[PDB]
Amino acid sequence: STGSATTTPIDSLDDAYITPVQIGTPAQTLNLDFDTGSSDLWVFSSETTASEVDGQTIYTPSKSTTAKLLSGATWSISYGDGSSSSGDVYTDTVSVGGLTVTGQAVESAKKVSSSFTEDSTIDGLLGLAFSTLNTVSPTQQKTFFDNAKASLDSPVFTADLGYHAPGTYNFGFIDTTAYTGSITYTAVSTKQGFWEWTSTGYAVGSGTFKSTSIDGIADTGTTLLYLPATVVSAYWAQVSGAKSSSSVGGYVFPCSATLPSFTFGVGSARIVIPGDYIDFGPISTGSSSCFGGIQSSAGIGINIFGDVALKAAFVVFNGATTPTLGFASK
Repeated sequence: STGSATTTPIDSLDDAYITPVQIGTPAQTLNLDFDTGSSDLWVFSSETTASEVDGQTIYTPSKSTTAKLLSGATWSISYGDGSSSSGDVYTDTVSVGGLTVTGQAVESAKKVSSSFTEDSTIDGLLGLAFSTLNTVSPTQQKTFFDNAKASLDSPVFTADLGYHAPGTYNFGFIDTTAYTGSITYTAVSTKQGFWEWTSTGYAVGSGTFKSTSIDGIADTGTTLLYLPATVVSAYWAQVSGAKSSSSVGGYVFPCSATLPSFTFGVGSARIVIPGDYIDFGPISTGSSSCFGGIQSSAGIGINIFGDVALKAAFVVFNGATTPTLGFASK
């Protein structure tokens, strides 16, 4: 089997991407944030505290003939950005782009933090990291991909995120028309439960490539590119007037700037992030200070190849017995 679903930016900045997901019988379609940095499929629901719902579409398990309470199971998750959610668990039928999993754990939120409430466009998350990170207790549950894997034509999914435009998540096949050149594969460590890999270096604009190992995670659920302070300083030093602002919470730059590109290495291959992908616009409405899309990972504890990086590539998440990651230009 295979599946193919379009993923759409939630706003004009590509802050996140939503993908429609069919849950239950008859189908209830919710727009979920596919997150390769976590491993829970959770949704706004009829059980979510009413004051914490503001415009989201909810899953109502009592209206699904295939929903079953997973008795005694609870979940609770905290994300790197400080947001969180928790609740109980149902199993139900879940389909993405024509690919169906029966008995998928659907984690129903009883509580969500303010960031989730305030984002009316995201109805929940669909985790695509390794199932070892799943938070369901006392019986850990499998991700949608893990459940689907054996049925897939090939044990892979691909992320093809757009810049200010829709893109695609495919399951079970590699669309050879969706990228240019060849795909370069690189080793993955699953030791922390992430799609963790080592970039071979970077360049800023038309500058020389610096060969240096940068360990980090491929994370579709993180907006920006978070890299070591040395690398980030080298980038922003090429933008007149750019500075790190503790009050704003990272590097800012004059909105009048033309940003240089940023290149990262994948083995001997190179992925180029155009300068425009690094512009996250005014820090507040009307401001001439703009927020940068490359930020320091210092104090996160891990480097994160978030959407800024991933949307410059066609990315293969290869879930074979020994997982690997592939990157191609597009």
